[PDB]
Amino acid sequence: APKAVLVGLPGSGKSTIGRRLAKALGVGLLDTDVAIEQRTGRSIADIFATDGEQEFRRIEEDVVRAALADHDGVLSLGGGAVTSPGVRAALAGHTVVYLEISAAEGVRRTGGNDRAEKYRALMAKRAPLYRRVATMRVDTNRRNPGAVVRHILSRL
Amino acid sequence: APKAVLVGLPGSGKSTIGRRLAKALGVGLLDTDVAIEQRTGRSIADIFATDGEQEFRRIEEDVVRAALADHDGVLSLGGGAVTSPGVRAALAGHTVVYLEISAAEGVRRTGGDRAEKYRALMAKRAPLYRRVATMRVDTNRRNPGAVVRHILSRL
Amino acid sequence: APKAVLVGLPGSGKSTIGRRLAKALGVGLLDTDVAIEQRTGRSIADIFATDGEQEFRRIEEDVVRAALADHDGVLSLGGGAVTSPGVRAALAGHTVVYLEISAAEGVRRTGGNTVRPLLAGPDRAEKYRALMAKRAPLYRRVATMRVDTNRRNPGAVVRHILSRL
Amino acid sequence: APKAVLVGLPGSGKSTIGRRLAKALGVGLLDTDVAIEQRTGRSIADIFATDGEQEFRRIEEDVVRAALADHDGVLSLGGGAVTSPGVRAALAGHTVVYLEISAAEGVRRTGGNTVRPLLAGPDRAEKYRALMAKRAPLYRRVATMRVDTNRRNPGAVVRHILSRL
Ligand SMILES: Nc1ncnc2c1ncn2[C@@H]1O[C@H](COP(=O)(O)OP(=O)(O)O)[C@@H](O)[C@H]1O
Ligand SMILES: Nc1ncnc2c1ncn2[C@@H]1O[C@H](COP(=O)(O)OP(=O)(O)O)[C@@H](O)[C@H]1O
Ligand SMILES: Nc1ncnc2c1ncn2[C@@H]1O[C@H](COP(=O)(O)OP(=O)(O)O)[C@@H](O)[C@H]1O
Ligand SMILES: Nc1ncnc2c1ncn2[C@@H]1O[C@H](COP(=O)(O)OP(=O)(O)O)[C@@H](O)[C@H]1O
Ligand SMILES: [Cl-]
Ligand SMILES: [Cl-]
Ligand SMILES: [Cl-]
Ligand SMILES: [Mg+2]
Ligand SMILES: [Mg+2]
Ligand SMILES: [Mg+2]
Ligand SMILES: [Mg+2]
Repeated sequence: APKAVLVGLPGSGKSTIGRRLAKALGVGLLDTDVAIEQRTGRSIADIFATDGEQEFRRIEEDVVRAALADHDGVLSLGGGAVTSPGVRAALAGHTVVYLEISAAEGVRRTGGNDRAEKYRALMAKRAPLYRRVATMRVDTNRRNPGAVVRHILSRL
Repeated sequence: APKAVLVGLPGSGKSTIGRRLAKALGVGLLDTDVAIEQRTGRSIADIFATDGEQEFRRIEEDVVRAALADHDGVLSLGGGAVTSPGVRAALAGHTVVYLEISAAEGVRRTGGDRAEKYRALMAKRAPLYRRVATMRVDTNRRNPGAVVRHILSRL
Repeated sequence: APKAVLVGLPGSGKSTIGRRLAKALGVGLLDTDVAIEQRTGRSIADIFATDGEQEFRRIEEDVVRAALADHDGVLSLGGGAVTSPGVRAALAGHTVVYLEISAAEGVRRTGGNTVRPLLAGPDRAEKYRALMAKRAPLYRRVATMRVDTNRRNPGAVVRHILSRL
Repeated sequence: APKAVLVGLPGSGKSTIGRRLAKALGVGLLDTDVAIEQRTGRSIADIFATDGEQEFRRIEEDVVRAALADHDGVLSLGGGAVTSPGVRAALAGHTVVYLEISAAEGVRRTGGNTVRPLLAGPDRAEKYRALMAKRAPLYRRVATMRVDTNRRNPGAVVRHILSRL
């Protein structure tokens, strides 16, 4: 069972908070996007651009129950996995950390090289799923990673 | 433009010939799927799950259109991109290599009722690929390096 | 008693020919690199990054002396496990199949730049040939059976190994 | 010329700050790590792997000279451009803002992953303790301002730099 299951918007800090919290607890991180495109040997784009939302999410589900079931480390849920049904049932009992970041900063961490408008929708479609499965909310706007780690662990 | 543009089914080897034929030619492989989230800063999934499959096709198309005109090395086109009549229209004239592979082999080279599944997408696209290729190539028996020189001595 | 231990350089196909070879004898596969990632909790790149070869090798030995004792399937061995003399030693009298592979093919064949920390392409082909020099004497040494993968395709290599058992 | 040219250890914020800082000042970003990826059509990882460092440098210095000339935005300088004399000298006079970072935090923030081919494979910390020790003193002689990233976060650091330009 994962010691923590971190969820929240892209650029909430799933990997980054995860890599770090995994090192402090002494465990390994497992990313479900990594799990999926690993133990299918196709890229997530290969799956969407090839069999669609519906199959991918069913694939995502199945993979994330697996990792919920026998990853004993820290688990980062692929960002839209809390839409899938099977995935909200499965987090029931785990320790679930919701990383809150507001839409400006969420847009900023996500950079690379109107997009922010597509981010408010992602926010409005998921945020209240994130609260719905959350067993714990850490607001991350103003904290640095170490600080998000120590707030988390002190509640853990 | 692209010295080549690779199309095929999953397992054909767009990615693996893709890189190999780039390196082999002093240039870079671009990938249209890669180029979507390169250009829109948002992942392929967050597009589908946000704003429609069919909308994603209007995005892919526009990238493909720019990649075909902007990219001077090898292009690796995201399977799917060829349901879009614009993309079909936009390939016309470029070197397109259609890496052809069988169903069962196809299936084999994808990692550890699913042949039929791939049997359809075979059914679905095989015509579209065969119709836009300027160069077909049988990767079924051929080894990959060999594939690469095949194309290259036609480039 | 495992069925066949597939050894050789990176990109020789041990995990490829292994997955097929064991579908093909309806048996399970165990890939030690997948088992180490599975066991420890974290991936292979990281265990190198943080603890480096010796400690990885030490976890690798344990994971494989086990496989050689309780996997009855096909066991594809992580590239540098023959570098641990302990491993070389338990390998004796298993069927150690070695996928041989020139330099230029293996180089090219390792493209997802696979992950792969020893070949972490900081400057890649230099590194691979030098990992060929340390390792090819050691596979020749442990191997009961030696197989060109250059000019062959994964089917053929799965069948050729299928006759020789 | 560029409003600011950021330099720093891997991890210090060169690219990250570069985007936010250019939004803050309402001007362009030119990340040389990125301008190279575009110029050659291939990636950073992949250049180092195939052509070697001592050549990605020659590529790199080229894009850099271009930028100190053509660009008037925020410039995020490839982390090991300052190793090419030619660069250090074309950097004379430029407001070059040194991002400061712990080895211990530089290790942390580089540990997502993506590229970083000189940080590569086994023993990250020690590929890094070498790099710092062999790039930090160059940032020293070429920097005009310097700014501590450490416990401060990305937005206070754009405001730290903004309030001193
Ligand atoms: N708490 C934070 N403080 C500052 N930067 C952050 C913070 N968390 C993540 N970032 C940066 O945000 C970008 C997005 O981070 P990441 O955690 O990968 O998103 P995700 O939530 O999907 O894993 C990365 O550059 C990461 O370094
Ligand atoms: N001609 C070939 N012979 C043997 N294997 C091949 C050949 N072409 C591709 N492959 C293998 O197929 C696997 C999946 O291929 P990939 O290039 O992802 O296909 P795609 O472009 O269709 O996504 C790879 O491991 C690669 O080594
Ligand atoms: N005989 C072969 N012919 C063509 N491609 C191969 C062959 N064997 C392996 N490959 C391809 O090479 C890549 C790496 O193979 P892999 O199984 O990872 O080698 P290993 O596990 O021994 O390092 C895969 O993409 C596989 O598709
Ligand atoms: N002040 C900071 N607080 C937290 N995270 C940071 C900070 N500066 C950079 N990062 C994160 O560090 C990662 C590496 O930063 P990057 O900007 O690539 O470094 P460089 O460009 O110096 O190689 C990015 O995800 C960024 O999110
Ligand atoms: Cl996400
Ligand atoms: Cl290997
Ligand atoms: Cl750097
Ligand atoms: Mg992430
Ligand atoms: Mg592919
Ligand atoms: Mg392998
Ligand atoms: Mg940088």
